[PDB]
Parts: sequence; structure tokens; C-alpha cells
Amino acid sequence: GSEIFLASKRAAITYDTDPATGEPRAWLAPGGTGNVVAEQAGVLNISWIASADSEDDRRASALNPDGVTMELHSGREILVRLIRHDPAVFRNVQNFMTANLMWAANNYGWDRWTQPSFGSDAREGWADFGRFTRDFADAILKSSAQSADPVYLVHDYQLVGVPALLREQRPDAPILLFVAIPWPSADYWRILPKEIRTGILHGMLPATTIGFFADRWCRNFLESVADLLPDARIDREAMTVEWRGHRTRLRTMPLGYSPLTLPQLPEGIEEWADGHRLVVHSGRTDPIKNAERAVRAFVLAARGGGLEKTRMLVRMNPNRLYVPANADYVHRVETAVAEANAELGSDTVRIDNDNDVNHTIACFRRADLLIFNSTVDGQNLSTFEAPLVNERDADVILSETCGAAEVLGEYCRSVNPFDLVEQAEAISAALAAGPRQRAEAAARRRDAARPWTLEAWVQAQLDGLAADHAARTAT
Amino acid sequence: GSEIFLASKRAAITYDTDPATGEPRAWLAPGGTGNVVAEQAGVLNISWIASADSEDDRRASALNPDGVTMELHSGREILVRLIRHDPAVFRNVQNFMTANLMWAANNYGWDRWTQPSFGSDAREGWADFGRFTRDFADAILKSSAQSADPVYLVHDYQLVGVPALLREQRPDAPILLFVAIPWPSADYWRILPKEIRTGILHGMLPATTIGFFADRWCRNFLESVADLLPDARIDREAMTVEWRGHRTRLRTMPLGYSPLTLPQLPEGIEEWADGHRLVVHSGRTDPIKNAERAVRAFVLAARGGGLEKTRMLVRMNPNRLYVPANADYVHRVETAVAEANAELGSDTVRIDNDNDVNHTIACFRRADLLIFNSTVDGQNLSTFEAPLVNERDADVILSETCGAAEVLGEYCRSVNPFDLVEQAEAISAALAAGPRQRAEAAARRRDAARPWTLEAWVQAQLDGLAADHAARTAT
Ligand SMILES: Nc1nc2c(ncn2[C@@H]2O[C@H](COP(=O)(O)OP(=O)(O)O)[C@@H](O)[C@H]2O)c(=O)[nH]1
Ligand SMILES: Nc1nc2c(ncn2[C@@H]2O[C@H](COP(=O)(O)OP(=O)(O)O)[C@@H](O)[C@H]2O)c(=O)[nH]1
Repeated sequence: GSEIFLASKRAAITYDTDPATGEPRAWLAPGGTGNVVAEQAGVLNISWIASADSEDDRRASALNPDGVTMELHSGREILVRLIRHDPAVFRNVQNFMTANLMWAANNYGWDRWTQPSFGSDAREGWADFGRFTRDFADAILKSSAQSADPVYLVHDYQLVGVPALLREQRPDAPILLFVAIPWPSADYWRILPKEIRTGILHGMLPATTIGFFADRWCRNFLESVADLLPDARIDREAMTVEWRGHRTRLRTMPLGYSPLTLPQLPEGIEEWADGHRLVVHSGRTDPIKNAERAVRAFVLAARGGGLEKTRMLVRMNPNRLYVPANADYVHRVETAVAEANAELGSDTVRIDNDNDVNHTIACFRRADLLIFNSTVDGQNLSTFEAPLVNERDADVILSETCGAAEVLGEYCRSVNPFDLVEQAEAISAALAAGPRQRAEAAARRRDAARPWTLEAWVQAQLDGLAADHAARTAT
Repeated sequence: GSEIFLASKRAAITYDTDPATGEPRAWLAPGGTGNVVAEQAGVLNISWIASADSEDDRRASALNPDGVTMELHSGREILVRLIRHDPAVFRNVQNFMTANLMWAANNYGWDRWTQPSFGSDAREGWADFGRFTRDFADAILKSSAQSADPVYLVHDYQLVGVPALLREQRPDAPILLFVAIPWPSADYWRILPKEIRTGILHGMLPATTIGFFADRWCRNFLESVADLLPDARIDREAMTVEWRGHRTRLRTMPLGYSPLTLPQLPEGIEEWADGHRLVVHSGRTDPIKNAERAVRAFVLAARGGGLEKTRMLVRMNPNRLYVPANADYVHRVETAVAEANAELGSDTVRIDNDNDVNHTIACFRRADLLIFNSTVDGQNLSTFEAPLVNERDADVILSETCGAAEVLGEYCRSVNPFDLVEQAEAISAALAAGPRQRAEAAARRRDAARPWTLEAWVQAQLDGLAADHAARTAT
């Protein structure tokens, strides 16, 4: 049985008080990555190291600096250890990670002609990132200090610098890093200042395994390594890097949905949609989700005719609205919806901007057409969840630039997310399709989506790491 | 000797009247590509097919539809054939090629989050591009109808669709296409609508040889082909594409300068720069030339101390100001210059915006520091010309994304064009270096730049085409 040490930016703990006794309670949320790892075969025990990012987390960390054992179903347990970072460092690294810098870097947000223009802010951001990375590595190693053969799983882009620091003190350990966002083309990656574009690669390559959601991101990562590290040797076929002794395997490990996580509609929506076919676009208040272009394409489709009793819901989950790109995105979507309604008629298009998974799942079930047209997406789990819960045989329009398109693209209407005409034509054809044609397409779609579960993805990581560890050990 | 048929967007002709008789005169501008091709050893005759783009051109075409024999020095001649395109098609294709579309496609101008959004105008532009391409192909083929083994050289991005149409009529001919601008990463190239991103590749690949200025553009082109054409097989080491029976060789053929194009400064500039060191940035009114970031970087350097008797000239060559990206570039430069002067003192930074190549060479000669920091550049010939004429041992700051950096980057201060701190440090370092260090660096820089002449570049195309044609025929 393995001794697992999982590191991620957050370990979702629910903090409340008992309804009977009033005593404070802290319990791990179902479906955490730690919860799923804890259930696998060759796992003896598991520790989870994450950042404290609330007063509740901070009190929890201060009470048990070495971590608390928290219970799971089937009498299983997991040692959860929360790191209290320097608040100034932590806040800056959080700003470093948003579209103010690193989110634009990995998610294709810069035009190059006018943005970005790196100043001293980027240099201080990168220094704070180094301090933050050292926080995690020290706490991870301290938590694993007594384990003979610890297995390290590192998750979330915030932790890409961690594998190098673990490797420095644990030369022989299995280390998996999983990157859940895209990796950009080499030319775009090197937009970043020299110390960042190389320093991030120096931090990741000491992992035994680097996983992405999609082949394209593995390829882009390899091309970035070849472009920027003259000392590295990549093998595009074998998906390997050899660099300064480090032998690294890149793997594609798709994730679709969690069965557990995946009710009522939001207030006003059921009656607003009644008697209408309902186009649903859903995603975070993030520029990549592309709802502005979806609304413009819908308007272009409505001009073609055949959409007289069709409405469109833009369902948004508010997130990092303090970032100017996220707020600008919302403003741009609002402007397009306003122009859509002025041209096609009042209440043709509605934005529903609120945080509630249940409401969104209900929007998935109700949808007569689902639009997941991201400009880019590491994977996009909604495009798996939505067909699985939809019972209206809704077609799915899926951007070719989502990682999910590598798994689902043949079973959806695949589109260039920048081409309004193509997207308008896909909306029209999707809504003109007949009942039995959509039934059969949706049947094959759900069959293509169903196998890609959270537990399969965890199993893929462990199996892939064990094989890569064996390879690294013999070589 | 080969029978050459050169196709390009323009055959530069001077229309005037003889100063003694007053008779009308038309004569080829020296240094044109045709002029150079016509002097090579193995060239029996050359015809130059290009577009009519002025009323003088149009009358010239209507009076000699099958071309004018135009005399060169040493009693050589070139048959110049000008195409009268439909005025509407031509004007739209001219616009198709500006930053309104294809210039941003190949020169990295889109942020993806907010631009581009292709509408019907893109579809109409692509149709008009097809009409224009057919115009050229018919004129080229009609001009070579009596040729038993015509050799086709196709230049300028406007003509990228011409190779397929020549190959359709002339299956065994040597065809070279030379692309003088960057080729973008696969992910970026596929921003374009499906019919454009594949159709341009379909039109290019039947060439015997495709030349770019830099290895990076060849690599990106290959990755684009592999991404979009499933029946294509690329070879990154051999620089080849095999597709539908076509074997295409990709070559890097750098160009540096014409020795012929190597006076007084613009009015007021000599006095204004007297008693100061002079930083010079020079380039077209095109966003890729990056003069805004150069000015901001100069201000950062100035804040670091040491630039008290240093001034900055932003020399601009007005071009395509009717395109909103070019006008906005000028607006942003002007804004940066105004803010630089407001902070550092009146008349520290000046823009001189006019069309006068001799004034620009004069600025190159006066410069104490040269900045060619493009966001991207197919090559950039200014960065060869300027050190070759500069006699002040000026350092050169060269963006790592200019194709020229593959030849000269080791001999310049190579910088990330998006990093103001790095560029300001390079400005500071360049202006602090002593005269002996700068003098030896300039001599090595001149030596590296000197071999890359226009004539060497034409010879490289002829030599490369011949080798690739012999290889394609034997196979
Ligand atoms: N917290 C929250 N989650 C939501 C909401 N609506 C949908 N979701 C879920 O958020 C996840 C979105 O994942 P994905 O599509 O990969 O987009 P990401 O936000 O870029 O990671 C899916 O699991 C959705 O079911 C909401 O209103 N609030
Ligand atoms: N017509 C004209 N040419 C100029 C002027 N200033 C510089 N040039 C020349 O224009 C060319 C610029 O080419 P390059 O640096 O490769 O950039 P490009 O403009 O993007 O092709 C060089 O040969 C310059 O010497 C000017 O004021 N007018």
C-alpha cells in the first residue's frame, strides 16, 4: 500500500456548527480529490497539504500545525494539513495567478501588439511565487518526513514550482504534477519574462510524470521545453523530456465528470423559458468561456429565421470579478445581450449570474441546445456533465479548442470559437434537427462521455505514475 | 538558361516625362527583385507579372496587355506584365491583407478573448481572394504559354494561393513560393475560419519549394499543416511535407539588405540632437514595430539615472494609416511620447513621421543606440542596414522575435519585446558600455550582417528551387 501525499491549492472543508449541540464542525466535502485517492486499492494512507485561505482555515491550521486526521465514509481517514502563508505573499501570488498575468499566459489572452508590457510588478510577482512554492515544499516534505517511500501528487497551477523542490530532498520519490489548464504554443509561452518562462519549466521538469487533460497541451509543453531549454532533449513520439539528468514522462489523462456531484431552475427561468426552445450557455465569469461570441452567433442565427420561439440563457458563475478581464467580459456579455434583445425583441436573451451548482445542473437538464464554445479550455467538465444529465436530447456545440474536444468532439458540433458565421450555422442546424436524429446523437454522446469519471482519472494518475516511476528507476 | 516567370504584388515602375523632350517615360525602379533575378548567371530571360495599382499602371496595362519589354543596365531586359484586376475585388483583397484580417493572422495581433470575430466579411474577403488568385494564375500561365519549361517564382503573401493553380495547369514545373512574413503557431493559425486556414494551405503546398526568412516560421508552418491536414505527413528534420502526392520542401532563406540602398537628417533633427546621445527607433506605422514599448522602456531606463543628456527619436514611415490598427499604433506612440516628455523634460523624445528613406539612413548614421524591438517581424531588414551604415559604434537592441535574430541575435542585445524591464536594462547597459567594447561589438555585428545581401538571397532561391525540383522529379 502506498503512502500518498497530495498537494493542491485547497482542500474543500465545510466549517459549521452542529445543529443539535452547537459545537463547531469541520468535515471534508464529498468528492474532493483526496477523498477519491483515499478509496483506491494500493493506498495505505494519504495526507493532503493545501493552503489556508479563510479565517476558518487559519484557525484550523493554527490549532493543528502538523495536520488533523479527518474521517471519511467506510471508516477511512486522511491527514489534512493547511499552510498559513504570509498574507502579502499569498495575496500577490493569487494576483499573479489571475488574468492580470499567468491566467492570460496559459489561456491565450494577450494580443501582443498592445499587451502585455511586463514591469517591476511581474518581477515582484515571480519572487512572491518563489516564496509561496517554498512554503508548500517545506510543508509537504515535513508531512512526509517519516515515510520511507512517499508518493507525491501535486495539483493546481499554483504549485507548478513544487516538484523541483520535492525532488531536491527526495531524489527517488514518485512525483506526479497535474496541470489542469492549457499549455500554450511555444511562441506564446515565451511572451513571459525570461526568468518566468524558464523558471516555471525548471520547477516542473523534476516531476516523474506531468499530466495534462489533452494531447495538444502535452505537445505545446514539449515545444516550449525544446524552444527554451537548449539542454533539454524532447521526444515527441515518446512524450518524454530528458534534461539535466531528469527524465520526465508527459501523459494525457482526460477527466470528464464526477458521478456524485453531477433540482429547481433559477427564479424566473422556468416560466420565462416556457413554450420556448432554450439555448443554454454556461460558464464562469472568465473571458475564455466566450459567451459574448455565443450571443452574437445566436443573433446571426435568429436573422436566418426558424428561431421565432427560441430564447437563450447565458448562465454565469461569478468568479474573480476583481480582475479587470473578468469584469470586462461580463460587461461585454451584457452589452451583447442588450443588443440581442433590442434587435430580436425583449427577453429573447437573459443572463443569470449566480453561484449555485444545482441551478446550473437544472439549466443543463432543461436545455434544448447546449453551447460550450470556449476560446480555449484546459478540459471543460460541463460539456461532459450537461449531455449526461440532459433529458431533452439537446445537441452540444463544442469549441474545437476545449481539451474535451479530443474526447467528445466527434460526438458534438465542433466549431471554431472565433467564427460567428460557423457558430451561427451550427446553432441553426442544431435547432433544425429532428427528434429521433437528436435522440440517437445524444445516445452516442452520453456513451462517449460516461467512462470519463473522476475515479478513473485518479486511477489513471496512480497507474501512470507507477509505470513512469518504474521506468525512471531502471534508467 | 532558365526561363523565369516572377509573380509579385507590384513591379515598381517610375512614370515621368523626359526633362528635355517631355515625352512620357516608364522605367523600372533599381533594386527590384526582377532586376536582380535578371542578372543571375543561369537566367536566359525573365518575365515579371504583377498587379496594376495606379492609373499609370492601368493605362500601361491597357496599352500593352501582353507586357512591356523594359530595359535594364548592361543591355538586359525584363518583360513586365501588369494585371488589371476588377477594382472592387482588388480593393477588398488589399483590405483582406491588412490588419483588418490576414496581417493580424500572420503577425500575432489578436488576443483571442475579444478579437477576432469572423463575420460574413471574412467569407466575402476569401471569395474575392480566390478571384484575385485566379487573375494572377491566368496571367502567369498566359505569359508562359510558349515556354517549354517555365520556372515560377511567386512572392508576396497576396499570392499564396497561386502555386496550386499553377500546379493544376503545369504539373512538372518548378514553383517557388516565398513568404516574407512570419508564420504563426498552429493554435494561432487555426483562429482563422476553416475555409481560410485550410484553403491557404491547400494553395501553398503544391509549390516545389516554400521559403521563409527564419527557421521558426518553417517550423510553425509545418505544425500548422500537421494540425489541419490529416492526410499530410510532415518531417521536422527533413523540412518536408508529403500531401496528396505533393512533396513540398520548406527552406529558410534569410535576407539582410540591398547594398544599393546603402545624407542630411530631417529638418530640425540635427540641431535638436546636438550635444546629446541619440536613441533611434525606426519603423513603419505598423503595430508590430513596437515603438510604444520602446518609448516606455526608455523612460524606465531614464528613471534609473544616467540618461540626462540622451534623447530619443521615433522615426516612422507612414503606411496604411487607413487601417485602424495602424492609426491606433500611431496614437499610442504619440501618447507615450507626450508622457515621456512630460516626465523627463520638454523635447526629450521626438516622433518624426514621414516617407523619406534617405532621411531614415541619416538617422541610422547619427544614432548612438538603435532599437529594433518588434513584437514580431518576418525578418526586419533595418536591423542589417543600420549597423552597416552606422559609424558611431551604436549598439543594437533586437527583439528575439524578429526573423533577423536568427542571424544577428548573438551580435545584438537580444530582448523579449514584451518586457519593459528587460528592454530598459538593455538601454541602460547599451548607453553605459565604453567606446572600446561598443567598437568591437559593432565590427562583429557588421561582419555578421554583411553577407546577407539581396543578391545572395535571390541566388539562394534559385539554387534551392533547382535542388528541390530535381528531388521532386527523381521521386
Ligand atoms: N460553484 C459553482 N459551480 C458550478 C456552477 N455552475 C456549474 N458549476 C460547475 O463548475 C464546474 C465547471 O467546470 P469546467 O466546465 O471545467 O470550467 P472551469 O470553471 O473552467 O473549471 C462544473 O463541474 C460545473 O458543474 C455554479 O453556479 N457554481
Ligand atoms: N519608403 C521608405 N522606406 C524606408 C523609410 N525608412 C526606412 N525605409 C526602408 O524600409 C525598409 C523597412 O523594411 P523592414 O525593416 O524589413 O520592415 P518592413 O517595413 O516590415 O518590411 C528598410 O529597407 C528601410 O531602409 C521611409 O521613410 N520611406
